Amino acid sequence: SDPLVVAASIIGILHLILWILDRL
Amino acid sequence: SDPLVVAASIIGILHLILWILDRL
Amino acid sequence: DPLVVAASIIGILHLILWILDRL
Amino acid sequence: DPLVVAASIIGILHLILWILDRL
Ligand SMILES: C[C@@H](N)[C@]12C[C@H]3C[C@H](C[C@H](C3)C1)C2
Ligand SMILES: [Cl-]
Repeated sequence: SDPLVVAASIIGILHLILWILDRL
Repeated sequence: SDPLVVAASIIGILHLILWILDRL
Repeated sequence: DPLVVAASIIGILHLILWILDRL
Repeated sequence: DPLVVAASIIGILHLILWILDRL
């Protein structure tokens, strides 16, 4: 319910996805 | 209200900004 | 909240992968 | 939530390491 925590959550998922794609 | 969780949220957003700027 | 919990697990995985990537 | 707290600690470490790796 903290918009900062929910947003950082979504963004942290986004970040790891981008890292894996660049690693593959 | 947990400063640890709030700070890591802020930091995780900054980290993705830095990652994308290195990518761009 | 399962999104926060999911991001938590994912962030832990990310640092492990990044560390191994530089190891 | 100890999981979210653990992942908060790790996320802060992660960026510390990432910046030092670039310096
Ligand atoms: C970005 C990631 N380290 C997160 C971001 C937010 C704060 C912390 C838990 C969860 C949501 C994941 C740490
Ligand atoms: Cl990287």
